[PDB]
Amino acid sequence: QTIQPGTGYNNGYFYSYWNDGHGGVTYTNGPGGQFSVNWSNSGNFVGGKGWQPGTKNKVINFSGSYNPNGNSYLSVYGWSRNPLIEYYIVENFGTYNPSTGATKLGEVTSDGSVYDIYRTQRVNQPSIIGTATFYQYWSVRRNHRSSGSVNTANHFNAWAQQGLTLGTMDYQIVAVEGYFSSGSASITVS
Ligand SMILES: O[C@@H]1[C@@H](O)[C@H](O[C@@H]2CO[C@@H](O[C@@H]3CO[C@H](O)[C@H](O)[C@H]3O)[C@H](O)[C@H]2O)OC[C@H]1O
Ligand SMILES: *[C@@H]1OC[C@@H](O[C@@H]2OC[C@@H](O)[C@H](O)[C@H]2O)[C@H](O)[C@H]1O
Ligand SMILES: [Ca+2]
Repeated sequence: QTIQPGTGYNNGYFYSYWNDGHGGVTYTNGPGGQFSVNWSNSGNFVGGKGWQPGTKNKVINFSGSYNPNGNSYLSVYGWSRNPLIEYYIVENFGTYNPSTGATKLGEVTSDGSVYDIYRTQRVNQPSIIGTATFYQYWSVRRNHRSSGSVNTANHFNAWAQQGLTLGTMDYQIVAVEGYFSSGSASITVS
């Protein structure tokens, strides 16, 4: 159903839905691993389904409709603790590449595309443990897509090689993120 920001479990999948309070976002849980987000003139939000906690060898499948209009990402998305890390395996984005301004650290080939690897830092921002400073890890797919399979081990292993180490996993979902934009998406995870 349509729900307010929060986390929990639906139809055997963890979900997380977060927004910055701006308005203009509608998050809905569907049957099985499905969720939908429709947004119009939003702020920043992140929502999706998967697992709590994630693992470092999960093979994650996603399929659906992803129709951003503006700044938005479609990613395997999750956190670790000790160290506190927000990570992204970006499968699609709209008008803005999240690595713009970031230093490239390497590459990994996985699931039919090369990905570029970057580290960034968030300073005094919201997080799974409240206001914090923390690194983010990125794999950015060169050839976008809105359905597919992601072997997360390929990414985590490549990151690790580059000195990008993950701590104990927290949640791990397929998430739609928007950043002051509009769009519609409906994704089924497995
Ligand atoms: O991890 C997420 C970050 O990627 C996100 O950073 C914002 C991404 O959008 C940038 O704005 C773009 C600048 O370029 C053009 O002008 C675009 O139209 C803008 O959208 C912001 O500058 C970054 O802060 O922050 C949220 C975090 O979850
Ligand atoms: C964005 O950062 C905030 C994360 O959600 C918070 O998690 C910690 C809870 O105490 C807080 O109430 C939540 O808002 C969200 O998972 C990330 O996507
Ligand atoms: Ca795209």
